[PDB]
Order: sequence, then C-alpha cells, then structure tokens
Amino acid sequence: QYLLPEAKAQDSDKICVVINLDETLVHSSFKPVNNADFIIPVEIDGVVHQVYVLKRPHVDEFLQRMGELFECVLFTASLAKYADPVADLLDKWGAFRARLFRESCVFHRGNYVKDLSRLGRDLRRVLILDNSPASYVFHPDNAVPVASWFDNMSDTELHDLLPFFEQLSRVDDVYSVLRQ
Amino acid sequence: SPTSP
Ligand SMILES: [Mg+2]
Repeated sequence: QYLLPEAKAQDSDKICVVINLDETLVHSSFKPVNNADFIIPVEIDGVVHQVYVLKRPHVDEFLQRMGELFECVLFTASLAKYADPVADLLDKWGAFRARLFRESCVFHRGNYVKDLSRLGRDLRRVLILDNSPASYVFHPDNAVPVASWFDNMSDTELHDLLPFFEQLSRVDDVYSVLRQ
Repeated sequence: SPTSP
C-alpha cells in the first residue's frame, strides 16, 4: 500500500512536506573534519566507518517552525544506518512524523526518485524540499527548490524560505502557487 | 554508499 499511514488527527488539516536530508539539511563526509556537528559510526560489511556531519545554518529554527506548520516527513535516498541516527540527533522537536529511506525510493533510469504518489496524501496538499531536481522528476510541481549545501556557513536558504512556507501552509492547493 | 548518491 502507501508509504505513510493515515495522518494523525492533529495533522489532518496540514499540508504534508517531504524534506530531504543530504545537501539540504546537512552535509556529510567520511573525510575527517574538526568542526563536525555529529560523528556517526556506520558499519559496512563488518567495518565501522565514521561519518562527519555538518548542520546547515538555521536548520534548528527551520525544523522547529516547519514542524508546527506542516506534517513533516523525512525522505532520503540514503540508508537508515546513516540517516536514522542523524535524524535522531538533528530533530529535537519531533518535527518528523515519519522517515523514509532508500528502500522507499523508486529506482528509475539510474536515479532514486521520491515518488510522492506512494505517500498516500492528496498531492494538492504535498510539498517536497529536495536539493536535487532528479529526486522529484515525477512531481516537478510539488517541489520547492533549494540549493545544495556543503559547508558554506554564510548560507541563509533555510531561514529565507520560512516566510514562503509560512504562506503556503495557508493555501488549499499548492499548485495554485507553484503553477500546475 | 550509505549517504544519498
Ligand atoms: Mg540531497
């Protein structure tokens, strides 16, 4: 069936927003860095590798607000062994109602696509924030574009996007503003 | 890779 169960009573009237992880909220690497926000041990074939994670500027204020405005869902093409621990350390306000990983993506033409149709939500009430356009090729008119982040600590994308989401949380049909 | 390809 669908990837998500019915929305909880409190989230019924809210628009569902799919939020990507890598290069959107954080940026990670296996290359050691001293200013990492999180260090996550990831076991691969018996070997324990360390992943260094950097948080994107204003990510905390961003997730706290989005959590109040929408039914937030983490959707990533990364493996849970990596993404689940990052989400645990990152989401202190319980913004994420659900989390979907690589297995939930549809591999189509070489790319993992976040097929929003599999969510089980009225697409007129769904938005996706992903740094890679290829992630939503199946639903280009539900997408709220955002630039890929890596380490620019002067970034203000997440902060600057809030007013926009603020007004979208009020519309009845996202297509009315995103054109479709 | 465990991260997003
Ligand atoms: Mg990404």
